[PDB]
Amino acid sequence: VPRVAFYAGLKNPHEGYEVLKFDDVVTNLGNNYDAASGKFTCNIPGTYFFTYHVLMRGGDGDADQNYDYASNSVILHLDAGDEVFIKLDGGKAHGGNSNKYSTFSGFIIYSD
Amino acid sequence: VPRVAFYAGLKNPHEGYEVLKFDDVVTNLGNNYDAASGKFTCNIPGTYFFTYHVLMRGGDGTSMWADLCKNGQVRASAIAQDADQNYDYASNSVILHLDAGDEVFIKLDGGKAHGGNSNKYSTFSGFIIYSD
Amino acid sequence: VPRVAFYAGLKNPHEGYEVLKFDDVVTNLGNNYDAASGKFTCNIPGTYFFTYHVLMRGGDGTSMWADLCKNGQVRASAIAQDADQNYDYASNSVILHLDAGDEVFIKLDGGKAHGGNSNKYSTFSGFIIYSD
Amino acid sequence: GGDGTSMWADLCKNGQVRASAIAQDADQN
Amino acid sequence: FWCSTLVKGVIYGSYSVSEMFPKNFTNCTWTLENPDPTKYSIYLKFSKKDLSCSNFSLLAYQFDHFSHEKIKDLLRKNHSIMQLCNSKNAFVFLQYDKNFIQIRRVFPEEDQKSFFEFLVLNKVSPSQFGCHVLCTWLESCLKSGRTESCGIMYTKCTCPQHLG
Ligand SMILES: [Ca+2]
Ligand SMILES: [Ca+2]
Ligand SMILES: [Ca+2]
Repeated sequence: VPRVAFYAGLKNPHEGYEVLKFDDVVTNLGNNYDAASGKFTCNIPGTYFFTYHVLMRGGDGDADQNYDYASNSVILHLDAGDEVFIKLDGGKAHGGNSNKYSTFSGFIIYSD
Repeated sequence: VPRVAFYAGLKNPHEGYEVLKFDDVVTNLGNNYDAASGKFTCNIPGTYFFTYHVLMRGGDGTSMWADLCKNGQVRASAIAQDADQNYDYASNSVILHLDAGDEVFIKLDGGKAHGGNSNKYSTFSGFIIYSD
Repeated sequence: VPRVAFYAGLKNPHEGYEVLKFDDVVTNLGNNYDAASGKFTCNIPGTYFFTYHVLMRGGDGTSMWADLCKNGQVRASAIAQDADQNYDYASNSVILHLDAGDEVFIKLDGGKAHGGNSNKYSTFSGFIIYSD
Repeated sequence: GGDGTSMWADLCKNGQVRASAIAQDADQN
Repeated sequence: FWCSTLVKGVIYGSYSVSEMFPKNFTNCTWTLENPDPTKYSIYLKFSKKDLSCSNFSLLAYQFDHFSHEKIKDLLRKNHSIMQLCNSKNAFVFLQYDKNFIQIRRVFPEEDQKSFFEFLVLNKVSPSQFGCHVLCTWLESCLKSGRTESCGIMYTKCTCPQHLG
């Protein structure tokens, strides 16, 4: 069996077009995800269920923080050496130091 | 070998800091969810995946906080916010390494929950992926 | 043993009381979901997990109702509301026990869905967990 | 109130986009 | 049966009337598709310096569902169709934010005299390059000279010159 799964939240807020590096890893069973890198390298090719939720945090003005969820979930056929990561196209992603609001979690379904 | 999966939609609205009681259970293999305590007594240790979506009470309340908690530790949270008082899903999906006997349950941290009786709007569903 | 999994992103803008027809099929094992049919026909009885996200069209309308339904009885629902014509998802995720010959699809209860051509903003993805 | 805060998140395999999420919201101060 | 040409992956494009109709197929149609109908808007300029209609009638229709000719087959779709020569002005400026724009050249030197150009800009953080393309257009327009009305919204990118 593959024995691959991970789930991680985000602590430091991100900006620009830089890729989101979810660092606060709750579980990284299989150690295929680097918390600092915030990226995931497929070492066992197969079908992987991935999902991500991010909390947007911006506003103007009375000034308040606009909070809404950008979320999605996909099924990807990864091969050996493939790279998976959540690049923030543009905008602002709120970050909880330990509040765990922005999540990125994935796990394998089938082994090729 | 173990086969456990569950999916319960919300039936009645819950306000205040409390453990939301999901009653409209649609699929309950393994019978590890008791609607009475709104809890998931995990008898089989391993890795579980839980997703949950909670709707905000339209017209009453503006920002409601929801947190999925294992034992007393808050492992995930969400925040539904809308000044105009319209509806907005507070949703999340997590993978956890549950031990033997632990309990995972939703705790609304302020705000007012909204739950169609059978429109099954707000849902809470989980299943085991690996067995230890 | 049984390998069944599917994932398709929506391609054209659907509005009104019509079934959504996801066409941009990205991964399709076993070939049980027909993008043209926009529906998932179960041929391997068991339990399935179906998660769907549908994007409200911006600048038009305020309310968007996306309700997953297996056969003719609605089994899930989702609402997206934004007063100032923003973009807000109407997502949900449900574990369902589908015996042989069952049909499941996302029905649109009013509103206008986005018309992403390849960006795959709206997605529909499911996979089997256990075999009956 | 008016204003406007939007955000686009992308999840891409090797650079080719696999998932896109949009978060558009104004809190009407 | 008809001949069409779709341009995608193009932050900026330029083409004479002839640059889009070489097969000489009466009823040939050129197509443009928005990179992302949410974070990119479409702004087009055509120099009616040459009566494209005079040689051959020319209209423009927008559409959200991919159609090379069918979307125009039932042109009664009348999606904002805009004759591109009935311009009581030297320059015709149009803006569009739907998913697909289409230009229909239908038979009821100059080929390299007239000219068509299109630009897409991030309605949040536009590019200085696209910003100055917008710049040239706005300037030449307020003249074309009645400096009275060139409403090409450029929120988030006012021109470094003559603007602000
Ligand atoms: Ca939302
Ligand atoms: Ca909203
Ligand atoms: Ca994108």
